[PDB]
Amino acid sequence: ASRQRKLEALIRDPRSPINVESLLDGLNSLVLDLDFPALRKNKNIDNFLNRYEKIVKKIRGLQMKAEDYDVVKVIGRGAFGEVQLVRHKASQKVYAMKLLSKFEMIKRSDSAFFWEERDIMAFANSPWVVQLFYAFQDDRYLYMVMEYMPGGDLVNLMSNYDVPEKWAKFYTAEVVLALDAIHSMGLIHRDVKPDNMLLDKHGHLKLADFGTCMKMDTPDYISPEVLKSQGFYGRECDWWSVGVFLYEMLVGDTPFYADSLVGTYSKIMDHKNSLCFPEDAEISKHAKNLICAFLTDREVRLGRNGVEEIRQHPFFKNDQWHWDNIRETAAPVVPELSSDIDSSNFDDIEDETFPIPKAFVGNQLPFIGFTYYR
Amino acid sequence: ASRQRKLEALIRDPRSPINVESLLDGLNSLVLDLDFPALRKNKNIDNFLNRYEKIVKKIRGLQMKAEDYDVVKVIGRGAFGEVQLVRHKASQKVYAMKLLSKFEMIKRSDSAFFWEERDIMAFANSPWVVQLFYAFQDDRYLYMVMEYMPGGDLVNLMSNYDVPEKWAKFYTAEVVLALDAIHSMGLIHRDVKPDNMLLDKHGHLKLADFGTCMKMDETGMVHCDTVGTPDYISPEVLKSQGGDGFYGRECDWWSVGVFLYEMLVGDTPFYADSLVGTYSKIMDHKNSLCFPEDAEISKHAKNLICAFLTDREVRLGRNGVEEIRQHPFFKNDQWHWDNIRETAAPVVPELSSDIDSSNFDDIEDVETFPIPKAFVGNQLPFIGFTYYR
Ligand SMILES: COc1cccc([C@@H](C)NC(=O)[C@H]2CC[C@H](c3ccncc3)CC2)c1
Ligand SMILES: COc1cccc([C@@H](C)NC(=O)[C@H]2CC[C@H](c3ccncc3)CC2)c1
Ligand SMILES: [Cl-]
Repeated sequence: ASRQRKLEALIRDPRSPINVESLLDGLNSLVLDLDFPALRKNKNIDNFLNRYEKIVKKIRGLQMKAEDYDVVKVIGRGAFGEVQLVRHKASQKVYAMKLLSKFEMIKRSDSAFFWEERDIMAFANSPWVVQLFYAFQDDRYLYMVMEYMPGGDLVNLMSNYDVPEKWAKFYTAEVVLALDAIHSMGLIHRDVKPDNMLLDKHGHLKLADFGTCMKMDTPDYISPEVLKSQGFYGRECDWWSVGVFLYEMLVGDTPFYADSLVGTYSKIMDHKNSLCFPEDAEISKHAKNLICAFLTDREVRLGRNGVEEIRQHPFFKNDQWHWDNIRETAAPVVPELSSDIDSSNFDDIEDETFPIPKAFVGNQLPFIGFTYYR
Repeated sequence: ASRQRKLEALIRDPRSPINVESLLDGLNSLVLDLDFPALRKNKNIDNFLNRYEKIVKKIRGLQMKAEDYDVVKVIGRGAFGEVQLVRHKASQKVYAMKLLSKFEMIKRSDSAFFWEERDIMAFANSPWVVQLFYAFQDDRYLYMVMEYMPGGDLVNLMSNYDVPEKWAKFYTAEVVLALDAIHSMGLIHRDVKPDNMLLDKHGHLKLADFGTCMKMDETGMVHCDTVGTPDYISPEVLKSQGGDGFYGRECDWWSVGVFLYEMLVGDTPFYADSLVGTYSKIMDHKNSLCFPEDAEISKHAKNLICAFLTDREVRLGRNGVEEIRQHPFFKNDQWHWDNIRETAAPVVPELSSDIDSSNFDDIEDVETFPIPKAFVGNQLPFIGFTYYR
């Protein structure tokens, strides 16, 4: 009764490794790993599969899958897959779907990063983090269905407008609160850049792409400790990147730009001397102060002693918004969109399986527990 | 919504292969089959086990297990295990626990029979079938916790009393209704005998041991398997196992013929010193069936036995149970067919405690799977066995 009530609660919990969706993943994965003619020479395997042949087919039909979605356009490419703008066929609702190749993750020794990515987007319950509605999988891919962000990213905005300081104040303030939310969850991002800052239908920021997230105990935006470490470091390394972001928005170039990557690496390490505001750049004293406060050695960097000292910096003083209502004021640039599939703010994009194994190799074991239904 | 409601129903259903207990069995079995040092040289396996190390330990603690029961006495022994009279420690309630060796089942190519046995005892919801409260498993055994029949079996009764025909009428009538219940569930028993007929606290029959149960076809027929203990097997069941013969519910009615003969006469109708002698007498039943001249038996009782102990084609119970029920032998002043189990039994057991096993005869180390070199899947056969009432 009491031991049964504890076991039933462990299964009910959406955070649990033994939720109902995880246990089904265990069954599916096992059937996929076992159902090959050479393995069925084992009586244990063949009998097991005969028993679970029909019911696993019936689950595969009932469960969510890629064929439930029409692909409209490819809106991203990454190391292990792509991002598809999709419409779910039944509901007719539009999402951004991220695909991850199982073969490549196993081939390139990188098949754990997606857990924190899934958890952040699923469970943050935060307006600064892209919401995940569904995670599911086939034999070839992991899928992550997310709220579509039709405003596009800060790279797109920056190339389309000269950003005045009133706007930069706003976007930097929204990045500060997004990072504070990530940090509050016990997480360092490690890859803060405009590419990973997206604007919703109302022109307000959310963070996406949590592939480099780690739970706490491109070279333009990397901090000098992260350069010297080559693998310890803390939340302060994200605050470096906000320093670089604000510089990029106001100046229009990266502060440690060079023709080669080695030139950039060498400038970043020499930041005390190489940080230099151009004499033609329209930038205030307070804005130079904040950038300089972020672009220092880790030991004395702004945000080391919490977010509060970032919030009371004079740069962020203004007549338009407060910190506790910023996301409910009018954004600088409302996207003008023609439809629920308008991907005009995203640039156009242009483009092997596991072998049939001789014995059990367990290629699906890494992905057991990935399925999540909101 | 609708596709989600179908998936949620499949999981809710206690009959389903993908109930919550089955899915947990899948996880446990997988961990047990994979957690060996040589297999963890695979990164997929090692990482998987690291992820599920703590939670599987926590499930093993929470789930029902053999250490939740005190073993009081061994009351049975069988091909693949034994029977323990047990007391559950927390509730203090007494059950009969049947164990089944996983090693032996795999070693001796026989690891499917327990499914129908588990299902019959769990789901029959019938006073003629022993109730199963819990099925669980460890790495070595399947366990089946059922209600304890402190009256013991009809072998025990027959050796302790000269059975008069009024008693034989009663026990045979209770067997007829038990078999009719099994047959109504789409099942042939194939091994009906006194050993498998137990008496509850009130001295009334229930069938136990469903290891030779088969599910019938849409034409009421069944495929060959298993036999041992030849005394009660029918001649079609003898002829079939040589070849690939077919047989139906009528083969259980042969066994009731043999039962009633044993109760009234006191010996088996086809007895011999060797098993081959018994087999030869059963096949020659037209000539070998002979009532001894000193046997106290009625004309009606000889009629019923003879009606059962014939060729399948003309055997009683071929055309349903009703013609068995209207046979004059079963006429009496004490019970009707619809209230038999609620009248006073011939022999109510007087028992001195909840652990009194006086109606069960006294009974007096094991080997495990080797540490495998690769994945062999020894636990895959037993996924879905766990049932909590
Ligand atoms: C590691 O293998 C990858 C495969 C594909 C993409 C990516 C990485 C670089 N890309 C991403 O994470 C996108 C995902 C879609 C997000 C989005 C949400 C809502 N609207 C528009 C975009 C924006 C980040 C990595
Ligand atoms: C095939 O591997 C076997 C392993 C152990 C036992 C058996 C066979 C011979 N034995 C059985 O089925 C028993 C089970 C307990 C029942 C019971 C119920 C309630 N009270 C007392 C006993 C009586 C039948 C077979
Ligand atoms: Cl009657």
